[PDB]
Amino acid sequence: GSHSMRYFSTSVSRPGRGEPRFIAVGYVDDTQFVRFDSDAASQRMEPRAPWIEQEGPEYWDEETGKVKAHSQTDRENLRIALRYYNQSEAGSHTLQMMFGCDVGSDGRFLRGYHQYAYDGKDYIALKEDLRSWTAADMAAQITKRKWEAAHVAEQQRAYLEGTCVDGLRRYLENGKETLQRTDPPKTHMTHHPISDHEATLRCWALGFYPAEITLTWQRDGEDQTQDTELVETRPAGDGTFQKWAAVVVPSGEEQRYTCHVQHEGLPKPLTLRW
Amino acid sequence: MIQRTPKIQVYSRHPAENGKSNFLNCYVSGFHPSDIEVDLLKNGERIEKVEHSDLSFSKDWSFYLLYYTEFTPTEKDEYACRVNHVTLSQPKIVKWDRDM
Amino acid sequence: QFKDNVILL
Repeated sequence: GSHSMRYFSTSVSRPGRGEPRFIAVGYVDDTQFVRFDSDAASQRMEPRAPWIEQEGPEYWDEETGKVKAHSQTDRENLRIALRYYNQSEAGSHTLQMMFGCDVGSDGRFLRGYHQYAYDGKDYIALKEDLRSWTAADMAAQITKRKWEAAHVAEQQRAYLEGTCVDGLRRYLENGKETLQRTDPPKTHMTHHPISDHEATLRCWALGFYPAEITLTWQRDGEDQTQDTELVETRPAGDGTFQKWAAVVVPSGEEQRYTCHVQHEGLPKPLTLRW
Repeated sequence: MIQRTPKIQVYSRHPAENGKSNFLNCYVSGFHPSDIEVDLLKNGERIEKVEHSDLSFSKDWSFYLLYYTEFTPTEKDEYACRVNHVTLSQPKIVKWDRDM
Repeated sequence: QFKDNVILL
């Protein structure tokens, strides 16, 4: 199938309560593989997947060097952003960053990303052409001009098309037994009597990887788009995911309802009835 | 800059079975800022040694974390998740419901 | 593999 690699990082100022915290995380698809926490004692990029552990001490040294320098850069970036906005130093602020690449099943480059958010809102983003920036406001427009004058886009193009796809490919091969798997959902319905004239039907999906899935309710062939409670896809903690969709049902009307389930691990969509 | 209230789900890794050792999870998601407090409770009292995933975020930039602990469910023992955040007026306690 | 990039705002 097609795959992705992402790195996410968050710097948060902790005014009066210490120096900014930096946390970076690396994913291949819905699987985490590395982490760096500035607060941790280790002060190193650390393994988070069995298949990354095989990388020699050189990898861990370089990765540590790159993430530490990024940590310190983002600490100055918070100070720059405070200045751009004339914000009080009493306030706590967050810079988030995401970068990485998509590849196809044959391993070819499909898409590159390199984008920032300041205080949970878009700041600057590399456009799909990997040649220009989308700046969200006047402060980001200032950053954008500095980045145009410095040819930063060209550095990111070269990383996203180069090191990023090479790394993703190596990880996908080394972690083939895990990454290349697609665990279809174990599905079931439950019934919970509420009152006299009502009960909840709940449709479960358990133990699926990857996280993408669709769950849908119908009352005899017709969709039930607005009476369905649908929770967020949540991690089971073991590599897999869970989700449920529920509808409230008039007593004696359970037979009218069907649950519908779509996942890439499923040759054909499941239908469930009580 | 706007803030977003955590969404909270307390659940077990595998379907609950009394006497079978399991994992209790508390998933907090959709929140901003990242400053948060999360605890799993056993009979109204805070569990120690609780672990959590490394801070990460969704496409809308909002954060998520998994807080978890090994446990053996029993019919009498109650479990809960306690969350505190800027957006909350008081700590939020969400009780573990085997069915949800 | 993390990017090799010191970039300031």
